[PDB]
Amino acid sequence: FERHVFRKLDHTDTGAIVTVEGSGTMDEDVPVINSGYGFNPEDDEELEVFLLSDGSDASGKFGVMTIPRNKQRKWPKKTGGIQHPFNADKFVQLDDDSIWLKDGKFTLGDNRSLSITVEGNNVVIDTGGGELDIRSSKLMHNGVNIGDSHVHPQQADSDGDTEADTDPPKRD
Amino acid sequence: FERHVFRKLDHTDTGAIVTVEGSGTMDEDVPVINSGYGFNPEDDEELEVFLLSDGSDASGKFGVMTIPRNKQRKWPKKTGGIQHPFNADKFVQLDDDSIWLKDGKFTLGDNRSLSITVEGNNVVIDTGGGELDIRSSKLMHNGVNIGDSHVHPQQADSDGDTEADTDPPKRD
Amino acid sequence: FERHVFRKLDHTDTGAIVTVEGSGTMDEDVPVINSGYGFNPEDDEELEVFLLSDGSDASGKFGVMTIPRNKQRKWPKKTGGIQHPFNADKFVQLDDDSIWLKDGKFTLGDNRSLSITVEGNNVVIDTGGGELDIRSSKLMHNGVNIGDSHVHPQQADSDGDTEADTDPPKRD
Repeated sequence: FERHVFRKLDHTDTGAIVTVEGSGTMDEDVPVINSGYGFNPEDDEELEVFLLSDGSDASGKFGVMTIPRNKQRKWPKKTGGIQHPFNADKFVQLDDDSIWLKDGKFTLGDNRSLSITVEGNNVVIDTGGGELDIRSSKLMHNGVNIGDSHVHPQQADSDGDTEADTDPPKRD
Repeated sequence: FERHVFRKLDHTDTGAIVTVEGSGTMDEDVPVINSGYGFNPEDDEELEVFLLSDGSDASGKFGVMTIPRNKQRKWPKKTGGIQHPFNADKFVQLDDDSIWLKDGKFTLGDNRSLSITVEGNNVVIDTGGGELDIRSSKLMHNGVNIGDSHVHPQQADSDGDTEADTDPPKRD
Repeated sequence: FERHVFRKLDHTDTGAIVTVEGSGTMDEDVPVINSGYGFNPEDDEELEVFLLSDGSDASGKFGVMTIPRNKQRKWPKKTGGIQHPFNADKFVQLDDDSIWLKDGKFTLGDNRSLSITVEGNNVVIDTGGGELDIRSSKLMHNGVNIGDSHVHPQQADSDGDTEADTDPPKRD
């Protein structure tokens, strides 16, 4: 077990190659362990990379990258999750109340087409890349039918001849 | 390498101070390797904490906190993801069918304003924060246009006179 | 410290037990430390599993599983997250631009009832016959009110001439 500090990370076919100081430990270190979480920090950024030696052989040293210590989120009690490796306020939380995500902009899909924003507590859903079709038995807004089964009542006309509720939305 | 049990965890500027028993290995075993996933367990939990010493130096020790042994989910074949640290029901799964999130409630945004729930197969989308605005070339419920371009057919009045299709929704 | 390949993973009450190919080092091995992220690979998969021993005692030794490196994602600079352990294009990214999820299908809830798709930007939201109820001070589409507070102007009767706007959508 030994301790060194990160400078440079490069990609290859079978993992990531890093140079982590501690003298010129190696220009191209043996690939790093992922275990599910990985990131690509910028060149020469504060963070530390522990190296584990295969047996006692100095020829093999797997790194264990860690989030920068200035940027570790102080999670609340009985909570956990993952976070942006360079900021403590863009994270994902799985709690006893609800699956909580925090960020100033949300996106989904292959090409980030489905974009959702919660700016100022409002809702701005943007999917301008195509059509929007919803399936649901009976739709509301504030508990009032606004979907495919609503009808608009009429009122008195110029001749005073009252009318009834109009027909539902047209079918193409 | 050595194994230990968890006693108490408190936050710190550049890590997480933890007591791990083992005859009191240290009142604050400051280092806690953070590779993306972390949590703040309650005092005196069943989970087991391993300690790793920098080289052979017994002064420096790094902890590797683990999910409690008695609360580990049994994932299905060809699946993986992160889970609620203290329960096997609230989790996230990335599979060959769909990005699956399981929980009894859903919240988003900076202050959980955008709240979504899925109870008893139903859908309850709450955005009490404020206004809701959607951008899309269409809005079709069950495949029927109810968006900004729908229009209502009209029927005969008390005078027997038939009108034409209604105008689109009023524009502010 | 040693390094080996994965052979077969079996579930058990105390955790997940995996047998590796260290000359049959153990058919019923010490479990895989579950630091949040875990997965259940198919039998005889190519991935590689390390193994550490509690102290120098060879009787007990924990292993740490790694994502197979032929399916390792090459994250962009200033980015990180978790991925599908068997594919590099099914992942979640927490960036400095937006919380990004990539997948051909999206599901939520206890039983995947709330299903969302973003195929070709053609947003398709399916609730499996559920009751979609939305709460918001004002619902809009393309910047036009189509919610619970929209009204429809109408046309001129035949011998009845003009008339006022319609009533709001019918209540239940």
